[PDB]
Order: sequence, then C-alpha cells, then structure tokens
Amino acid sequence: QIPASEQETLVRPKPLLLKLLKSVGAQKDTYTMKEVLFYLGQYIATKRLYDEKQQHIVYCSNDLLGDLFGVPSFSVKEHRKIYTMIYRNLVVVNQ
Amino acid sequence: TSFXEYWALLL
Repeated sequence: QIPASEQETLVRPKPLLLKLLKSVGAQKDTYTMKEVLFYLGQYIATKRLYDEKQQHIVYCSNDLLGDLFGVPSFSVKEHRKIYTMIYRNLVVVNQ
Repeated sequence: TSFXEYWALLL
C-alpha cells in the first residue's frame, strides 16, 4: 500500500515508462503516483501478462515492461520491490 | 484472487 500522501506525489515518467503509459491511452507527461499505478495495472491486464491460475505472477521477459523493470518476472505481492522498480523509472517533481 | 485485487492491494 502506497501512503495517502505518497499517492498524490507528482512525477514525470522517464521515456520507456512514458511509452508504456501512452500505449494504454495516457496522454500527459506529468502524473500522480496513483495515476501511474492505475495505468500500469491496466497495461498488465491489457497485455494478459498475469498467470491465469496464480494471478499474482507477472511474466515480462518478452515485453516492454521487462525492459523497464529489468526483470523477467515478478510477484505483485513484492510491494517494496515493485515501488523500487517504478521509482527508478520516473523523476519526482522538484526532487 | 484476481490480478485486479492483488494490484489494488499494491496500490
């Protein structure tokens, strides 16, 4: 769970993440962390990258998502790991 | 569980 205050943090995705977000219809350069997480979840569902049987497993070795996270797969249960991977791919506004 | 629910818990 991202804290309520952290959800409204304004961020500028780096180019690969921005490309991912725009492929599912995002249309700006600046987002809240909450918005980034909405579009990422949507992306994973649109590309059907989750295991249908154990739906916390995401496979991304042959996908853009694997290129920007730098991993071949991950578990949605790894909250810290995911936040770390996402933060590597954006600049926090004014930081 | 659904991917939707796991991701919503992450969010």
